Amino acid sequence: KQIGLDQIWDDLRAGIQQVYTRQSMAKSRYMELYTHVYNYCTSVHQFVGLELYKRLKEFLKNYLTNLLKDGEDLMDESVLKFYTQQWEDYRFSSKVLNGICAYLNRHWVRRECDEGRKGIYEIYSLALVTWRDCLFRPLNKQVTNAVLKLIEKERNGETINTRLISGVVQSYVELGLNEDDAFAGPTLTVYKESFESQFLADTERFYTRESTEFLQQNPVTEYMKKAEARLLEEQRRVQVYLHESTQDELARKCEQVLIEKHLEIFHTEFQNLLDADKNEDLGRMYNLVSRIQDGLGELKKLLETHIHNQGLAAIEKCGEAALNDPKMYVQTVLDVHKKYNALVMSAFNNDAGFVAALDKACGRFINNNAVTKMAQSSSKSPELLARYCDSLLKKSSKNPEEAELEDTLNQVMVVFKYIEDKDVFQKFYAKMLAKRLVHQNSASDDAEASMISKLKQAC
Amino acid sequence: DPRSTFVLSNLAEVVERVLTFLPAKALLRVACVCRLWRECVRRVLRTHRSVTWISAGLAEAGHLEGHCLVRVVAEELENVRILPHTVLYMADSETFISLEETSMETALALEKLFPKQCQVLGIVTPGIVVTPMGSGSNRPQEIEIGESGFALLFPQIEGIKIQPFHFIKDPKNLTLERHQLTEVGLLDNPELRVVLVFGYNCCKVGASNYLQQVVSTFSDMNIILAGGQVDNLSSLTSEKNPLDIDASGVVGLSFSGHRIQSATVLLNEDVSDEKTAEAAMQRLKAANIPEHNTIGFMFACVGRGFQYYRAKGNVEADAFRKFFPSVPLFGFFGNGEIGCDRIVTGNFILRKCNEVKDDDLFHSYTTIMALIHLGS
Amino acid sequence: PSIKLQSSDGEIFEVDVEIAKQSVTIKTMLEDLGMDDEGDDDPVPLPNVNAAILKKVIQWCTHHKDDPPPNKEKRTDDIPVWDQEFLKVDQGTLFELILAANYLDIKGLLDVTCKTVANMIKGKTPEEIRKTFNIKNDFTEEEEAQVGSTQFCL
Amino acid sequence: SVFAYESSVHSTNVLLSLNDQRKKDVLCDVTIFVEGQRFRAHRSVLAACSSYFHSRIVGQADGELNITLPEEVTVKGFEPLIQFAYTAKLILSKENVDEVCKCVEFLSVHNIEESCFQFLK
Amino acid sequence: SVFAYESSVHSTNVLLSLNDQRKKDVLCDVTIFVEGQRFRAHRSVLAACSSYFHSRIVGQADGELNITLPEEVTVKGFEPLIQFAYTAKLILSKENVDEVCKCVEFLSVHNIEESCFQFLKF
Repeated sequence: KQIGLDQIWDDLRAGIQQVYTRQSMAKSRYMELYTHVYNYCTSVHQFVGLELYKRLKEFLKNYLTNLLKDGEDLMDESVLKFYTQQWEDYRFSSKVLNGICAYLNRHWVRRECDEGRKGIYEIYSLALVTWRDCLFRPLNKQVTNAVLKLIEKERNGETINTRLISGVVQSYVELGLNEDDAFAGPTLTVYKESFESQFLADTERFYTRESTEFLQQNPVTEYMKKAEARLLEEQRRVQVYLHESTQDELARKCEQVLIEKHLEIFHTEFQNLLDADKNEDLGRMYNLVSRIQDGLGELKKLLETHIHNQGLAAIEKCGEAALNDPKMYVQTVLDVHKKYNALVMSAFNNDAGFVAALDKACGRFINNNAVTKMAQSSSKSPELLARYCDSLLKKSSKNPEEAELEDTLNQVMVVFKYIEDKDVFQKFYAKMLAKRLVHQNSASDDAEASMISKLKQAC
Repeated sequence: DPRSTFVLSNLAEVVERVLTFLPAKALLRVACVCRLWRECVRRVLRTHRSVTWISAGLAEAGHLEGHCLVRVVAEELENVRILPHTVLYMADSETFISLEETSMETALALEKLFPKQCQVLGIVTPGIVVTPMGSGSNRPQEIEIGESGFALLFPQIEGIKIQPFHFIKDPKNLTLERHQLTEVGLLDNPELRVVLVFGYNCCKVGASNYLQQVVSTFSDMNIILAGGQVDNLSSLTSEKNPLDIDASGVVGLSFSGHRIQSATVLLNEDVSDEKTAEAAMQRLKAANIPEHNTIGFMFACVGRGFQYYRAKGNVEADAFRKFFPSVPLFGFFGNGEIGCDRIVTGNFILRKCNEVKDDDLFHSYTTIMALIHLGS
Repeated sequence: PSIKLQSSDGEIFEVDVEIAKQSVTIKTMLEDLGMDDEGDDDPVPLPNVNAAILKKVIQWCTHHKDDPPPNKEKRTDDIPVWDQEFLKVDQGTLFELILAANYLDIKGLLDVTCKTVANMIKGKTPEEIRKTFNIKNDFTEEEEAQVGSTQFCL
Repeated sequence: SVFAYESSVHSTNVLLSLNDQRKKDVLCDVTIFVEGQRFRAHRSVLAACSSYFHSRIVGQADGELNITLPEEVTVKGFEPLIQFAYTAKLILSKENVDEVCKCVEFLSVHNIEESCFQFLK
Repeated sequence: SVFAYESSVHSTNVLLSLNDQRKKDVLCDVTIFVEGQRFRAHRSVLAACSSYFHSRIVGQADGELNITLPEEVTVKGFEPLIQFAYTAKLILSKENVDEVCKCVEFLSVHNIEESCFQFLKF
């Protein structure tokens, strides 16, 4: 014997109630609160059944009910300074209670469980199962509706005082259901139903109360720049409001609330933002719609159907001399495929699909374009090109630069791919080529030999 | 006079972390020390969820009267740690003959050492392929003609129930009405997941077709078949029949539980070298069968081995542990093959549509593997 | 690192903190509570172990301070050379180490001492074991008679 | 050379996720007006669990729906029924058996046996 | 006195009734296009069976939504998949494996594992 069973619950409840209300528990008495609980659990007179577990459930439910009395009459900014201060005074406090009753946490709780019954937990995990007597009581309606009031200070309110909110969110994650199962992934089950579900519904409203209030008083060119800030700001309102598992799901429901449901006046503004030489707005604009799918391919036809309404304007301003002036019909189209090449290079991040816009759309103003129509021949377009390359690759006053001899031909190679009908080029090139070779009217024989080498690369 | 008249007789937690550091046989000796020790013995004999295997290698060909396997099982059972409940042992077909057959002497010898309550199935094959004692990292050794054998000790595992079955042949009778499939549990069992059908003395006509008929009764379910044809039987614990050596039949284990995962790969005539064999066992790895608490099986044909793959041996065994890092391996060489391609787990079943009748089971000149995850 | 412990009879011994952290009970109190301005070198009065035993425990902790804790192997008889040299002591004190190992929760010390008890248990018959530990002799002979009757075997 | 893939957990998970959908506004397209309070469900599960709903749900055009059970059913005997329909578990007590049994024999819900017969007491 | 009933046949029969309702267009409220071969299904079933028909199915009205899938998925991989989405049985064949596996990641249909497919001989 040497222990007893009722002498213990007259001095144990003098430090078990003094470890709570933390008051510098000396190590000199900690081992006295162990020697009791240890002796209580090693005797036969027989661990006095399970009473100590029950008596340790009443005291916790008395420090958690006599304490609810102060706090459940409090409005915002006060229940948020009560469930962040007296949570660190129960997480810390009931962790000394996890090693004062160590001998009741190792043998009986692992032998009283894994046998014949339930409702047996480690005393620490018992504390945060009876902590759902102050949570399924205010808080779940009184901080969740209060944290949102604080988190809804994105507008102007600085000094959010993150510390209070960080305590709340980490509390819900920590309160993850350890009831039953075993002491095994994550515990984000009491987080979804109390600070994720009722945080997203209240983050749609704050944004669809500024989205269609800013595109009614300001142009679209500022929604294209607020979006980037807010979509980035709601990626830094994580990592201080946390446990993650919300970055990939808050961002999406901040992305169809800003630009996926306003994709009606973006295409309309796209046209306006395309006649102008504006080149930085499209980059931000492309970035916004880069995140959204199903619509990256809609603002892809408009650009494809803008160079074509731009290509038959420059060769239209070429005039009438274009028929009997070979360089003009080549330089003009080349200018069109210089400026809008940079657009599909700098602005839209050299997208492979967007290159297709700078592609065949360019083909459809080189095959059946003007000038060719006027002197009706689809075959005419190669001929003007054919004369151009020969025009420069001829014996003349003087071949001025060896570099210009490559780059112009290299530039010629670019527009070659789009003509869609090679045959005429081989004819007209060869005919006057024969005149060239017979009379030796060419300089730097390698350059032309380089041209068929480029032709060897081509068809 | 010392303190532990109190301590060693009242303190429960100290009598528990003592009887764990004892051989299994001693654990049932101290079970009658006093009344508290009994409870401690039962608790310790319940945290036993590991299968233990005993084998007899070729390096113990002692030139003395006695079976090699019986000698090892005599010495090793003293140091065994778990209490065996069901046991499956195989040995080569020269260690059960003393005059022309003798068979009882070798058989009952092993049938005596094992506990009376334990269930023993005795099967003899022409060839034993076995992993030696120790850990799960031992390199498997493939033994053709030569005295070798292994014994598998299955302890009491919660939620998993294993029951042997035996259908003797007949001179003239019915086939199987219904009840023998319910007596042992091959039918009407919602949790049958692995079966290990074996067959013996199938040489005679009708008996060769007996294995054809008996399997179809309990086939077509979401179970894994495995095994083949062997020589003869040695010992079965049914307590109602003196075993007849001349009669043929079908015997095997019938695994049943809620967490018994399985896997099976056929090795057809399309594998003839190291790279092809490793490709086949890579498919087994893709089944995501867990590593721990699994035992592997390999049933092959006597025409495969040294002769079939050019001048090499231990080739299937080496490839098994090439991709599976610590699983053991046990299997026999026989004159028949049973199996298909199929994975059954807690969720998914990957049967072969095999729409003809049942022509996806009885192969010849091939090898079958298995990954029976006994436990969880 | 310096921590002073006090035995039950009133003796004080100074030990290293890390060597004391070998015991789980000492380190748990010293890590979840000791994160404050400590009482000035205040002794920790373990009131269940006398002066003599605390030396034996601390002697074991002094040698076994470089052991990486890993873990689940088949039970064996390794019992390193030092322990049985330490453990050749009369019957009573070995039992007192069991309480000291169990009270402070020293898995290594509890692991070793229980081995020798099992070894002393091994190689004996059930009945004879009483003449070396003096256990009681009870419960309906019958139960025994129909209890210790479900085994041997193997 | 044709292989199958037969699962054994898809049915339970799809039923549980449909029940979660049932308890959360979206994708629910029918309301059961019973005795004054509101119950909201799907027009696909209820046409599969029984025949009374099946005979009244088909043919009629899509849109807002009241399929009010007029007076005969109770609410104490109604709440467990849709729970069984969407989750396949029942909640029976000694003060619940009679109304639930009255509801099953009326609505003719399938996959429920009369085994709720002598379990009481 | 909570006995609680548990039926092991209440889920399979419900999913078979959903299939039967699908076949003869009995309250099908969603139409989906793959290339062009019109398919019919239930909004609720696909709202939970997959995890792409849970982001392109919510936030709409009761008016029937006609969602379309790009050419990256085809009809050779969907018909096996949508039949498994209703009967929990997915037939595989020689030409099926590649496309039926390629369909999964674009839909992330639940309770199907795309690592077991790399086991078939075929």
